Amino acid sequence: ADPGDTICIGYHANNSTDTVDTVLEKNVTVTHSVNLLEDSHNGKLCKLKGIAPLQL
Amino acid sequence: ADPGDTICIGYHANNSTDTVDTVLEKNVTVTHSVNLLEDSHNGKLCKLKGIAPLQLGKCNIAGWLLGNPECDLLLTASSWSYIVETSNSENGTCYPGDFIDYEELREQLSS
Amino acid sequence: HDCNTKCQTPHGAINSSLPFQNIHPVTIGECPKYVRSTKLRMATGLRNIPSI
Amino acid sequence: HDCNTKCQTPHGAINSSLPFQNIHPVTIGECPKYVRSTKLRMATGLRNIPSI
Amino acid sequence: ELQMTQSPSSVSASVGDRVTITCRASQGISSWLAWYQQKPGKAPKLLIYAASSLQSGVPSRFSGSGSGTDFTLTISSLQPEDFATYYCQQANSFPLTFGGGTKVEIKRTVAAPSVFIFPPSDEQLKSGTASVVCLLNNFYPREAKVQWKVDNALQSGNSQESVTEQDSKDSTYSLSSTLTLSKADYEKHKVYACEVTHQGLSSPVTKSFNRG
Amino acid sequence: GLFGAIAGFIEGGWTGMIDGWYGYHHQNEQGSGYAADQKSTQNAIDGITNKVNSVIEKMNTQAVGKEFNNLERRIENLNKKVDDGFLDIWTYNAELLVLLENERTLDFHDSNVRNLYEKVKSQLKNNAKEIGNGCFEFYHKCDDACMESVRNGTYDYPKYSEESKLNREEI
Amino acid sequence: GLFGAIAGFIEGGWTGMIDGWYGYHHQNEQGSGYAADQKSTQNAIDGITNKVNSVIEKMNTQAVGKEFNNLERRIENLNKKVDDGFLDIWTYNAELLVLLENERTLDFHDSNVRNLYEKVKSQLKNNAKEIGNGCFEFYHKCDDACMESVRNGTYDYPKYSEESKLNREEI
Amino acid sequence: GLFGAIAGFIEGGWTGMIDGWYGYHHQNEQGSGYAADQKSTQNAIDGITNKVNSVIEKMNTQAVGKEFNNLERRIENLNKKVDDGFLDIWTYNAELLVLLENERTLDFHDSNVRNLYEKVKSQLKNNAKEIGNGCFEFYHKCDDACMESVRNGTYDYPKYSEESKLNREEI
Amino acid sequence: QVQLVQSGGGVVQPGRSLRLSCAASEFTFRMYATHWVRQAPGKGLEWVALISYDGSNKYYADSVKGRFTISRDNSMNTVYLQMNTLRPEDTAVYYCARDLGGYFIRGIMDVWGQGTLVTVSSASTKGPSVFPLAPSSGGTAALGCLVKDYFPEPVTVSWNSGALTSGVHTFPAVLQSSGLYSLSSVVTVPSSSLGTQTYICNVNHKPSNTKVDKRVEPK
Ligand SMILES: *[C@@H]1O[C@H](CO)[C@@H](O[C@@H]2O[C@H](CO)[C@@H](O)[C@H](O)[C@H]2NC(C)=O)[C@H](O)[C@H]1NC(C)=O
Ligand SMILES: *[C@@H]1O[C@H](CO)[C@@H](O)[C@H](O)[C@H]1NC(C)=O
Ligand SMILES: *[C@@H]1O[C@H](CO)[C@@H](O)[C@H](O)[C@H]1NC(C)=O
Ligand SMILES: *[C@@H]1O[C@H](CO)[C@@H](O)[C@H](O)[C@H]1NC(C)=O
Ligand SMILES: *[C@@H]1O[C@H](CO)[C@@H](O)[C@H](O)[C@H]1NC(C)=O
Repeated sequence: ADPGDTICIGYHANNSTDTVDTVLEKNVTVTHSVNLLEDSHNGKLCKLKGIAPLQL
Repeated sequence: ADPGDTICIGYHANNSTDTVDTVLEKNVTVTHSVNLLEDSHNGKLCKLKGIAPLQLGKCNIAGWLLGNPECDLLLTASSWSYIVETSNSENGTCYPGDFIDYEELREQLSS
Repeated sequence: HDCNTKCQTPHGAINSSLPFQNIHPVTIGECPKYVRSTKLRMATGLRNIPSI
Repeated sequence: HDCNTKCQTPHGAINSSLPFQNIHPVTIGECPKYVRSTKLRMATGLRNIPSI
Repeated sequence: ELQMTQSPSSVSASVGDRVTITCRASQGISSWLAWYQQKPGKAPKLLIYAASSLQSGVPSRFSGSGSGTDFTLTISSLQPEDFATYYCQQANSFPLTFGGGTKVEIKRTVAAPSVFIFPPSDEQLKSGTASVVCLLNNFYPREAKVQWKVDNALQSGNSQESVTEQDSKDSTYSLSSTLTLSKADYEKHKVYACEVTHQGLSSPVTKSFNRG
Repeated sequence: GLFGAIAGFIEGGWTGMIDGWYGYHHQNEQGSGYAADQKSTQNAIDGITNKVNSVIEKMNTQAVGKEFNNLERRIENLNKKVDDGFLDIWTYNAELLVLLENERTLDFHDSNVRNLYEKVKSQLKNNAKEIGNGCFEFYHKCDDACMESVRNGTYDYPKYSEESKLNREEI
Repeated sequence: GLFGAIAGFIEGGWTGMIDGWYGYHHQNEQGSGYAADQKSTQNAIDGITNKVNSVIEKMNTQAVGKEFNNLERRIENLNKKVDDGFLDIWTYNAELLVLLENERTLDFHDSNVRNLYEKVKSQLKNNAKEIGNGCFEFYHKCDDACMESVRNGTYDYPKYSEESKLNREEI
Repeated sequence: GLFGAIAGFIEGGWTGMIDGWYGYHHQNEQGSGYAADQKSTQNAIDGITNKVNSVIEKMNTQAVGKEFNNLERRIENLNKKVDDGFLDIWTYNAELLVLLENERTLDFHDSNVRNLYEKVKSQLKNNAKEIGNGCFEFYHKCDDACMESVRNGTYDYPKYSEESKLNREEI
Repeated sequence: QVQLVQSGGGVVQPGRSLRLSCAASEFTFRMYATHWVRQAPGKGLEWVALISYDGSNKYYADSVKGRFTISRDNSMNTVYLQMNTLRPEDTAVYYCARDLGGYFIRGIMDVWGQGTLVTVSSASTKGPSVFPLAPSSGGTAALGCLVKDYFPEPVTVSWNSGALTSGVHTFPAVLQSSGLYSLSSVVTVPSSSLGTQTYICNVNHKPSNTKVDKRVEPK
């Protein structure tokens, strides 16, 4: 009063559906995360230092 | 006032004497805990999948397979859940000499 | 003896669901993992304070 | 094939900067460490609560 | 002697429909009431406890409400995977008590029963008893109503029928009534028929055989 | 502990509170009672069970005694070196993983209590004073219906605010 | 979480706060706006990046498949015993190191929020009341200059104290 | 840190407080002094020493260099594979166990301070106001006997309550 | 998460005894109370019993009490229901369910077992009688197989070993007062290909090791 202006304190939220596991809880949706695990390959044998493998 | 009714906030307590260790503190009594460590056995050798072990007794793998004459209790052996050598297992090769790759054979036999 | 177990060690059979045992490193069957500890007890409850 | 990679496994080449892979234990080149997991994702942000 | 009652015993509904079941307890049980889901031949699933708390796995379609004596479960938009029986359960006091169950069923277009008749096989006559089987095949809704007429005499307490579940492919029912007589009482008559009334049929339908 | 509630600003536990880990003691005209906070006890139970499962769910599979002859002393020492090497790792892991999580669990519970006490303080605002040991003395008349409204977190604040204003001014 | 702010006493997040992880929503005569706390978001970002780097910076170097003949079954089993032994250790380490730090990070953020809310409460003292959900209703007139003074932590307390005294006494 | 006291709401340390890790600065008519909170410093010391001992008490026993000939290249690589494998595990364990516990210790201390400040606030209630930076300005007259009563936690609250009521109303 | 593997279902005679098991795959089970619930064929759910996480207590229905004892072996991480004075009205499939709260009993059942069937009857195990249900007319005709007079638990039927599941209808079993069980399985088969095409039903009665083979043809 009289106007009664307000300030509030808060945190970021977004449209992320990335989920992590904590010890107390599973599938927790978080605002940002990093994947530490690679699970993709190109299914072929390729060159290294631009030298072809020897195919016996 | 006037009555001055009271609400309070609190936690469970019980007659548990279970204690845990934390990093900052030892022997902390807690209301509930789980033991993760098994320390009991029945002091016997038992069946597995309802098949009795093979008790080589005084013989050892070598005396068993070779047919050392002290191993006659073993002549009819055919199946088992595992093989027991006791710390009295002395009867092996009776005529003296090297059993070649014997340790490798033991390994083969353990599957 | 004529007993049955799902886990056997040279000292005796273990008949248990716990994740760890300190009985013997050598086991045959489905056994808890051997460790050298004498105590692995996990708090689940709170500090027990039955009075003043 | 006539591709180039800095890391090769018997299933295929890996072209990545991550510290871990679950593709195969055998690698040739500079590869991420093999682990058995299916998920290693680290929170950096906060719990995402887009409304009431 | 706590008594939980569930209402209605069945509801048929289209997917997308808002279905609402009620459950009444004979005395006040505060808000300590849970709802379970059970598809046939599987174990129940928990949906709601404490009158209105949704259990973690559960789609938010589900919604409980009520207090004291009257309770309702509401499914906001019936999905295909929601056809099952729903049981409420009081968690106020021991013993614990389940309502008697509300089955919620798919609602398809009306389909009339294809009806067949089946004489007792001559092998079966040798055993001593004679069983006549009436088949009502692929009909919606659950309805009939079979009448065993033998030489136009009607029967009671000598036939038993059993029904299948809503067929997973097309949501239909099938039904079979069996007439169990003795070999001697099977002989006494020559014309055997079952009569079906179902809403997919305007006039009652009859299949009949002649013994010989 | 870390959040100074358990064995902290709330000096002790309640052997009289059978229904849960955290809860409320009330005193009004109608009498005295205990009540568990079913929801936070539940959150705790789930949290703790999950913790326990993770530590354990992890651990898996492996010992198959070998023999060596008198001229195989190097591979024998390596075999032992391997067996002892893993046994110490797995022992250390286990013991320390337990010491760590025990520490954290007792702090978790502590937090839950502090957080429960703060949830109430938050609702009641200046309609009741803090009299220590996690206790709230009401400036107004709180019957059994009013207590339930605190515990389920749906307390009507302004409803009793006017009766409570006039009680702080005088007595 | 542990500090009861996020999903706690502040019930939800702000999809409207693009500039940071923590911040302020204001309402005055001039209008409504969001503003990130650049400094605490920054401290967080640095903290978290450092955490991530440590877990990873650690891990380093090692598999080179071997063959054995029909009479080398013992060294073959040892080789496998070794390979599997390390693979389980490294798997456990990784999975659990991640479970642990995730738990800690969400608590870190929670703490940051609580601490931000407390930094304000601290400045404003009795010049504004707490109205819940992390909101501060002003007893006085706070224009855009006055809001900025809160967010940069340099709020002049006595400046508006006299105007605020007379507003608590009456309305 | 996590509890926002150290390098937080209490902006700095006291190089003038020799006797402990946490304590009190007083100002009355008789003068100025420092005093350690012997009990909480003690609890801390015990806590920390125990932590240090656990990390160390754990670690125990093991390297004995081997040789191999030109036709033993496989067991040689395995031996090295083993030696390096354990060395990286033990290195990672150690480095990370230290990073983790350092983080936790600085938070422990932080908590201890916050908890000490809260223990006082709790006693004094409205007989003194909070003036920031962990300071309590007394509404009443507090001599050396009264200060000691705060530090040993046995402060007589109502004793000075009446003198303090009349001071908040006016000046 | 928790799988509860149930054990010890079976055919039994009224008076004589039976013991049921509920073994949890996950360590944390020993921190929860356990319910037993049962379901008479075609009927509703009925609560039977609870035991707390220690075995401390221990609660029963009235339907059963002084005939059933619930026990618990936390080291083996399993829970037991011992059933003594068995009665034909105790026939049911039995489910154990973990309680939502325990350590703090809440009386709600959140994880369930597959369920185990118990049949209380005074009746000898019997191999089914099979009969033809001969087709003759209609629209596009239908045929079936009557599987009369069997005991006990369940039978299974399939058509041409499984070379047709298109429009197969197996009706629930019926318990007639003889104590035996009757049912039938039928199928509508496209076209009047009856005086040509072979159709064979195969009834497999497990609790007796009977496999029956019924070729079926018209008049
Ligand atoms: C079976 O084992 C026993 C024990 O080693 C052998 O008997 C020993 O033989 C030595 C050497 O001849 C004697 O000095 C001892 O008197 C014996 N010791 C004992 C305890 O009896 C025996 O030779 C072995 N038999 C066979 C067939 O191999
Ligand atoms: C987490 O999500 C995954 C998605 O595949 C699912 O399998 C699992 O059921 C979820 N876990 C829990 C506890 O909800
Ligand atoms: C904890 O209890 C055990 C019981 O055997 C005892 O040996 C030990 O002295 C205790 N430790 C401490 C620090 O009190
Ligand atoms: C030990 O386990 C076996 C089955 O694995 C069982 O026969 C024996 O009775 C068990 N012990 C107890 C105490 O029940
Ligand atoms: C994969 O890596 C090589 C160089 O290491 C590069 O030639 C190739 O284009 C890369 N893949 C992509 C998607 O750019």
